[PDB]
Amino acid sequence: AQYEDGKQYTTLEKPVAGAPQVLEFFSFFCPHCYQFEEVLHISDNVKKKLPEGVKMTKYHVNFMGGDLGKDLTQAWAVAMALGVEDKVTVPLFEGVQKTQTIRSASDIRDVFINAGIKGEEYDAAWNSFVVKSLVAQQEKAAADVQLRGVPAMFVNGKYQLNPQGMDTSNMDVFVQQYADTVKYLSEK
Repeated sequence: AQYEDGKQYTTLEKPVAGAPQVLEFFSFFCPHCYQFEEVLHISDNVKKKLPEGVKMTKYHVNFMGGDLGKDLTQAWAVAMALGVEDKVTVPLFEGVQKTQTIRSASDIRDVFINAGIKGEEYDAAWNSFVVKSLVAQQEKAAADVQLRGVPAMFVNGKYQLNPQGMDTSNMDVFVQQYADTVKYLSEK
């Protein structure tokens, strides 16, 4: 076939019922994730090829960066609740991997302040039980799928993207192959 189990994707031994249609996992500590976001724009190019009716979900993970890793998962929950993902994603990635100016929860907070979220609004969100359950959701989705590595994408709780099985000689070709695969898995 052109799309083969174990080549552009793997199938989960243990499918996850009720899962988001397109589910992406990342870490602000993850070097390929940085690439996926700032150089490749994977999430974005996947949207452009997804059918109508398809919701896209992106969660942060705890297993990189120890204590700061967990802080980042709570901040991403804050980012999701206030709807400010598109304003903090780039400065978080760069504060962690490029400038290395993010070393504490207070430094994460600064990124949100600079992006224009008000202190009061951030600290209220940070401490809210709505953010507590969003953190819970991020952890459960990762737990549900055996997750030990990022970046990772899952389609309909049954298929997992396998980017190691795509040519990387050309970055644009890699992205389209990735996106087309997501669409194929989408229609499966």
